[PDB]
Amino acid sequence: KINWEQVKEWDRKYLMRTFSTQNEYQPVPIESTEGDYLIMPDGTRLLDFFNQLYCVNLGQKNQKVNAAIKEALDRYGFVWDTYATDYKAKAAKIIIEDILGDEDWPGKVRFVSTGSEAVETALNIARLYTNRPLVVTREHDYHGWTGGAATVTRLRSYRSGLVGENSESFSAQIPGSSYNSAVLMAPSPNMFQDSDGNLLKDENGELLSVKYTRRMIENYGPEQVAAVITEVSQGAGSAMPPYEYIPQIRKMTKELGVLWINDEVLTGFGRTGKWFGYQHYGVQPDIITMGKGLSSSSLPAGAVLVSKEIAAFMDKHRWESVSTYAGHPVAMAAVCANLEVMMEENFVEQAKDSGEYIRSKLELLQEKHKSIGNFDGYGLLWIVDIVNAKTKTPYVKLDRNFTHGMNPNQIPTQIIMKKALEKGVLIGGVMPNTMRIGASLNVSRGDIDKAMDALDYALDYLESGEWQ
Amino acid sequence: SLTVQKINWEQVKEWDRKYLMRTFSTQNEYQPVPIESTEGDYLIMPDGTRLLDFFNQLYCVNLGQKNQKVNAAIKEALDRYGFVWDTYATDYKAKAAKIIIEDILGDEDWPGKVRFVSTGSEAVETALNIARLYTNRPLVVTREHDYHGWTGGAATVTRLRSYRSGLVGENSESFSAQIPGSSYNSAVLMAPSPNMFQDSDGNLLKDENGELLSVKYTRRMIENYGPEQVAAVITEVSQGAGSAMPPYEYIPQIRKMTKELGVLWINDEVLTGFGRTGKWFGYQHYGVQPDIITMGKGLSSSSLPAGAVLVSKEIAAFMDKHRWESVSTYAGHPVAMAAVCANLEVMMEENFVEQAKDSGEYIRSKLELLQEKHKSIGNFDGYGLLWIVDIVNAKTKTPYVKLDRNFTHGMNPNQIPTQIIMKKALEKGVLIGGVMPNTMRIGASLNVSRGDIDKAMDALDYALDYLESGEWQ
Amino acid sequence: SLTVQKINWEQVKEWDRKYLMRTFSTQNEYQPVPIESTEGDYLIMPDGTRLLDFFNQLYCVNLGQKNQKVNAAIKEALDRYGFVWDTYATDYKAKAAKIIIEDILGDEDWPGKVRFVSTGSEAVETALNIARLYTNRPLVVTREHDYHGWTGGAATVTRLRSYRSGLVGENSESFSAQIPGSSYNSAVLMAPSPNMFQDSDGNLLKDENGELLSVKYTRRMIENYGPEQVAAVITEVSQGAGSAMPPYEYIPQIRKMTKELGVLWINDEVLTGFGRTGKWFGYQHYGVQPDIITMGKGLSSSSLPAGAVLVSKEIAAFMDKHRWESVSTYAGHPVAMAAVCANLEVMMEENFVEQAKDSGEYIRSKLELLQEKHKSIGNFDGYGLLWIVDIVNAKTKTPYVKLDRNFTHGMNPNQIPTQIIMKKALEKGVLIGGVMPNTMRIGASLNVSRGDIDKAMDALDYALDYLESGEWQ
Amino acid sequence: KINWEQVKEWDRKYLMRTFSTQNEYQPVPIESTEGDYLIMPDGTRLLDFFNQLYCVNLGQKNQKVNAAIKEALDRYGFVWDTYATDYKAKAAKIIIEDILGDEDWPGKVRFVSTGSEAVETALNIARLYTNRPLVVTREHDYHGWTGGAATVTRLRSYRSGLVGENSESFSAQIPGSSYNSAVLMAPSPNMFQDSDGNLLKDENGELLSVKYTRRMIENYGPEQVAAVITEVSQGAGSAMPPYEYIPQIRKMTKELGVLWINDEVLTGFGRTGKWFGYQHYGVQPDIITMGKGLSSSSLPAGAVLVSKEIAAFMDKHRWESVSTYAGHPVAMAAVCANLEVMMEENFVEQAKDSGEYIRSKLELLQEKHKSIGNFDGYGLLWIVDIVNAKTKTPYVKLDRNFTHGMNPNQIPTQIIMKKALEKGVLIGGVMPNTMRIGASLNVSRGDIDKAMDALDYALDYLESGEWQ
Ligand SMILES: *Cc1c(COP(=O)(O)O)cnc(C)c1O
Ligand SMILES: *Cc1c(COP(=O)(O)O)cnc(C)c1O
Ligand SMILES: *Cc1c(COP(=O)(O)O)cnc(C)c1O
Ligand SMILES: *Cc1c(COP(=O)(O)O)cnc(C)c1O
Repeated sequence: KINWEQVKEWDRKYLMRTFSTQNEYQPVPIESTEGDYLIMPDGTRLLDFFNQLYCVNLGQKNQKVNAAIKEALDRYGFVWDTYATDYKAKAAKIIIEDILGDEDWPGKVRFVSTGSEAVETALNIARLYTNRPLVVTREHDYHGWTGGAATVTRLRSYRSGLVGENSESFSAQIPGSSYNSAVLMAPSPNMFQDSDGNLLKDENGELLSVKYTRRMIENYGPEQVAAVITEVSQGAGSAMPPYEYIPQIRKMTKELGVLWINDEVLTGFGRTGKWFGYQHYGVQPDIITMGKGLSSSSLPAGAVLVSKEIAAFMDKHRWESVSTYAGHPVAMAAVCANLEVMMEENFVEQAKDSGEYIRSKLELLQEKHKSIGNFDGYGLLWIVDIVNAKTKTPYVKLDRNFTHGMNPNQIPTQIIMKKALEKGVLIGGVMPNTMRIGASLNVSRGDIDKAMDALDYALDYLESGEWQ
Repeated sequence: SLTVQKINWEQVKEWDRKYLMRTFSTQNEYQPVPIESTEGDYLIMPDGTRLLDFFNQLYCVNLGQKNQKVNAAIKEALDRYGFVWDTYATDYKAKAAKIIIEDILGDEDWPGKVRFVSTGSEAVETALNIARLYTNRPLVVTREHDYHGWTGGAATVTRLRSYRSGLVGENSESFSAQIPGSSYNSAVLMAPSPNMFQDSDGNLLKDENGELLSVKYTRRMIENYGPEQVAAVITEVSQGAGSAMPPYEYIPQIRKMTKELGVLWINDEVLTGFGRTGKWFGYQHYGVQPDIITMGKGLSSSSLPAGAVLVSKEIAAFMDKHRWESVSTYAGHPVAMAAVCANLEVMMEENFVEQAKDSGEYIRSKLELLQEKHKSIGNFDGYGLLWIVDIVNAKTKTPYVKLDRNFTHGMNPNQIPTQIIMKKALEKGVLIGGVMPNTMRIGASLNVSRGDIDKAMDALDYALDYLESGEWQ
Repeated sequence: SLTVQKINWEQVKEWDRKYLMRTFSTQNEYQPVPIESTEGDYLIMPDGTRLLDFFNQLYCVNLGQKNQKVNAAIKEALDRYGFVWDTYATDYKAKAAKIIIEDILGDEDWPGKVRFVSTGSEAVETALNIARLYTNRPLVVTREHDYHGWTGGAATVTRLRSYRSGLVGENSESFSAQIPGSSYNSAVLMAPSPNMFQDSDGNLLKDENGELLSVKYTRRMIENYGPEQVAAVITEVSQGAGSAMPPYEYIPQIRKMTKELGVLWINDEVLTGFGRTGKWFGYQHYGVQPDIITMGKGLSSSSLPAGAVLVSKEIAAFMDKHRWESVSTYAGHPVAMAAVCANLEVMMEENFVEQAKDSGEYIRSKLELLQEKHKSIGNFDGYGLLWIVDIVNAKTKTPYVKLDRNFTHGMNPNQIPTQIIMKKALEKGVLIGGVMPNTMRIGASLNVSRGDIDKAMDALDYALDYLESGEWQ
Repeated sequence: KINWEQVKEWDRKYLMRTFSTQNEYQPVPIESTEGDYLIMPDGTRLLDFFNQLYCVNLGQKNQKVNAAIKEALDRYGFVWDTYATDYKAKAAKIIIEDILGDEDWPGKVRFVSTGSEAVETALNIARLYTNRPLVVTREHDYHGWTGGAATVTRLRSYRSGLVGENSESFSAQIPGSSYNSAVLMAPSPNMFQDSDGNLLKDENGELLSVKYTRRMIENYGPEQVAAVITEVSQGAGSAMPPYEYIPQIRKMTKELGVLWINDEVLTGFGRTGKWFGYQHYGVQPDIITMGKGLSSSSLPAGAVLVSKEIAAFMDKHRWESVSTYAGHPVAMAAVCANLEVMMEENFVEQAKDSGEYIRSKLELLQEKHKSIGNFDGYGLLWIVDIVNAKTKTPYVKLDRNFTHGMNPNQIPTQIIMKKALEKGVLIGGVMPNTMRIGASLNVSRGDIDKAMDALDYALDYLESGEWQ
């Protein structure tokens, strides 16, 4: 038995708030989860088409994963990274040999506890390998929240600052940590479009976003630029690049002698209907970062994978880095089980096929709803651009440069979410004009149908315009 | 089942060699140390070798290895979860916060609100962010030899040269490579270590008004840079990795100085927290209360990854008035919180703090005896299950390694006293030694037995015989 | 009776080689170029060789070399001074500020107060300090290829790769070194140059709303970083060292964008100031008024070292309410201020600004004729005595040096078209060329004669003949 | 005919204020100068025992210097640093061959226009030569005001910030420029003494301030520290180090492989009764910076002098640095004439002898005035430590960490200055509890007597409490 009234009391009183003021806050108790559902203490079932934070890839509370964790708990315990375990070694082997066995780039893995820690590690390694300070990121990128990872996060609304309650006159950024001269922000891949929706290219066929990135690196000196960090689909920032963007970035970093880090924390492990997001583009990175679907959130884990060449350099030195929980044997047992289930049950193909189905459903919704400007994605990771049906332009002018100071009653994705909730479906987004949709890789056709029906309903309400 | 061999450890060793990034060792020198299972204060190797761990890993398995009540509690949580992120409420997350604030610190008035994260470094990142936002000021003051974590923000306040995630050579001190760009935008002042400013008679120096010179100089730095731009002073009451104990008055004087200057005091309890020092928290030895503490390690006794920051009522009331745009995927992970809950409940119910206090007194008496027969023990200090032992050359009474806490791991371990001691102790099936070259750093579980303490001290005895013989050099 | 000036010029050259630090040249490639005296647009060597200077040194001797009225005025001030620092008042310092505000800019309401310093870089340092203090915000936005000076603060906003006080190799672009540590703490964003987004015809790209793409992305960057932490955008209306002219619409769009975002606009007039462009200031071509300008060069026409910053009435009123703890020894130097006063008085009385406009129109007609005869001229643009000429391969109409304004001085000058032009024109006793590899940057005194313009254009004619006669390749 | 009332009106209206609010500001017009005197429009003569900013070493309006400037103006004009002149080359030769002819360290000079610019250049060269970023400065050092030079200025009251009018209700440091991680602040010399004034030395005889500086460099890594920058007597910061401090810094930097930059902008050119301040200490630096006495403020000039080995390194590269007015030939003619006069008329020995006389005068004042706690100095550069006689402690607690937000009616050096002005003498200090006395190197015994008499009168007043 649980006193949920007491839980709510303690949650209100003793926990720090995020995104909501204490004034406006209402706790949202979840007593248990299963598959694509969250279950409230009263038994209310919610179909979660956020997949929490696009991170419960295998499905909620997988029985084989949970059984694997229980077995680990018969032996461990805790040992730190200086000590070797079967679970930690096997996890690395599964990634390099089993998942990426068809590719030549992978060298060595370091496990840590979170995706932000993975990005911190990737940044440190890239800089040490090149012996150079600068890293290039893009407008709207999200790469985590800790001090180093945040420097490459250029998503205004997710930088751990403070904003006001329904007033945008009160932005307070973290003093001493609100900009960083060791990072250059390049344009979003989506920045250079003409009035007809056509892509701008230079006379050599290079996308203008890539050409501008090249020029920034030339100006600062390629000799001081360690790496370009990307997301193949911006996750929190909610965007899909032109197809040619990632291949051209791979080519340009090669030409300039700069590393390419692709952040796979969100796109990794089947999320996009391939093992990794980069694999849609016929290229290979120098470093990837991992989290979320690495363990499908069963326990906290993150990881960095570096190329053979980078691993060979690191192997020649003593690296003076310690993280207490890095390599935690029970977390690694969860990772092994998660990856074994994904492989054995062909979760990646399930994702590919289900994305193809989602594409079909969104096509039909776009024909019925003029507030849908476009949609794109793959696997279980979709964006839907929301516009005013009458003007065909976004409702929120600041768009991906908005802050959470905004009243949610002015925000289309918040209006959509609140309405879809009436049908027992959690669906919406994190940007104001852009849906961000994701479920478990093994989500059923019936649950996709139920989600799309709730979205159908929310879009009817949005287009009625009676919220205004 | 028909299986008689669940794990092929030869295969594990090859994978570990081939596929895992090294730390502290080059690939060429690396000798893997596989651990198949743990229990209490013991690690068990796949060949059955049992090692008594007087490092308690990283001074972080406070409850003991593989506590059966904690592991059962984790298994129970797995009937229900699953994963929800911090926007959702769970019983385990809310109860964890309540145990800290109401139960453990119910006698204190400063505590306000907790944010849970996954590691001690993430806790420190969070504390720094909050201190800077609350004060609207950028600078944080740390101390020489402090260790506060490894991630970009936490590392800015880490001034322990050998633990800043840089690269050093294999038995050569000539190839230091620090991470390029890592101090761009750092907003940090390094104040003196507490143990700076000693006289030849070993006493810590004070001014005419009795202010320690370490504190007086910290005050001068804050005045010089402008108190109006200094958010916080961050401390460890006992430097963990840095391996130092401050004079008794240092922590009280830092509380006084920060109050007088209008600056916050963050005490980093990631290592000293949860009974490590024979009180619930390290700061409680000093009769003062901080504005913010950071936690990890003993928070879950390493059962699952957890960290936390606890802020004062004043700070929590401020943060409550704003929308805080900060997200961490695993922050508040319900299964991790179930582990914290169980760890803390066992700790409370079985009086682990008093067990630590009592065993510390017993350790003190064993070290007294060791100092009487070993001139290589210059001095020792500590409390609960956290001890430093200053090692010196018995004939000169001066440390062997000149750079001391400013050493790097570029050094050959065959020249390092704490490495010599460790290597010899292992012959007795005991892991004991330290992080710094001239200083032992000793810890075990809070419920460690008297027999296990005796076993470890006998091993140290044997190791010191060998150091003092000078056969190693 | 005749007191001959005792100068051994071979000894001077020896001393210059041995005792003075080199810039732009290695010691081994360096040959000193002694100049004994100057007059009007001419440099005179010790042997009496005369050189017509169509660089006007650094586009900075606006009034002409060794103007008798200015020099008499300096000699007069030396009857009285001496030196006093800025806490003391003099007639010369107060008059210089009055001339700028009430006699030059009396037709505009923005000007408030001046601070005099000794150099253009010092003026930019001061402007950055004031913009940040007034707004209480850290970030300043500059543009790719801007040059704003060389001192630590001014260099942060200089994004001209080849002019940031680093080291490059001798005819090798593989060994170089930027100054370590110089960008720790820098609070600067680099926005696109005004010329960055062009089409095949040469038109600058605009969005459907009519906003230049360069401006659009500048605004996006400010939005992303938070307009609440952006103090200012700093610009040059014509990139001086960077050698570029904006589309007419850029500056009005920047003025509008800054007003809309609540950000200051600093226009750097150190090069374009004081008649250089055929108006008093470069910004005056664009129908707008800035919040702050920086001055140097033509401020005194290099007669003595002076720089200045002029801030708006609203900025001045804010600064006036506080005690500003800033001192510079030579700021307001009374004899340098005497030079400024006389330079400006001569410029006004003899209508040099009007003379410069007229001569620019003349130069325009001369360049038109050169372009019709020389296919190596792709385009040219300018005003007054500041001209850019885009140099291209005559057959392709595209530039020879691909890195263009991102080149370094590591390049061999026998590969740089502007170096080739300079070397050839020298045979005709004319100094003319550029700072960037594909772009001429032409300037003389505001009172340059038609005969000297004709002589310079003749030498260029000769130079371009040789460039497009495939012999240098 | 000059209209000085109109001058005062223009000065108030059109010039930015420093140290004073507009509201409290009273302009102080100076019509001419001569020797150690400033002359007001009404003929009032003021004996200047600040020597402006300790920078008019030769005396005001030296006729030989002014004649030399006039001669240069018959030839120039302006050429920038790429061209050679007799004046620029001769100035460098005078410094290296004539003044420093007895020393082996000097290599090459770069002339610039100000002391701050000299410091900027020195920092750049030290960092390029070593290929290292960090520079160590000391608490209370003043090394100039420009962005780079200001990073090593750790004098709280002189960092180009804003403070209030007789209040603490408004205070503001420059955003983005109020600290710098590429600089480490080491302790001031005399860091801590024991209660009897004994210097704290370790078992190797190393002073505490030096030992701690060494520890900082070890902690940050000597491989990343370019230089230690010092003033042998802190000028604005108003302090004299123990004799052994500078020698031990020279020794320590050599042992650690770190450069020593000694900032001679204020102590240079006879100020201390030697050609350079460092010459009191039997050591040679790697780099010095120069200004002030370099031209005795006749025209703006600064300079950096680097060692033979540093010069040999820079000579191998193309250095992409331009400063328009660096090497200005008329400024260089002034430097030449200034240094020639100093040499020919033995101004350095004049300074030394007058320093000895000043010492005897201050000894007599201390016998008579218990508000004089101590005094020290050399040549024409002195400090006098002022204390409340009845408590034996300084009146202003914050001491060298004060700000100009204080009311000047509470500041001992302000009270002294105001009373001394009744005798037509300008004398006082920069810091609240410390006199900073300087005059021209050729100041007469009669003027020293007049200044000391005015100080005696001022100290009677201070000790009377009547100001309080
Ligand atoms: C969520 C995320 C991170 C950070 O992961 P955490 O586990 O939340 O620290 C980093 N990068 C990307 C692309 C992400 O989506
Ligand atoms: C170990 C430690 C940390 C960092 O904790 P991790 O969980 O290793 O990130 C922070 N502070 C102190 C005092 C520590 O001992
Ligand atoms: C020359 C120049 C400066 C710097 O002036 P200095 O007197 O050389 O310090 C600054 N801004 C611009 C636009 C310049 O052309
Ligand atoms: C005055 C001074 C400077 C700066 O000189 P300016 O000419 O005022 O720029 C630098 N260092 C010291 C020690 C000084 O006294």
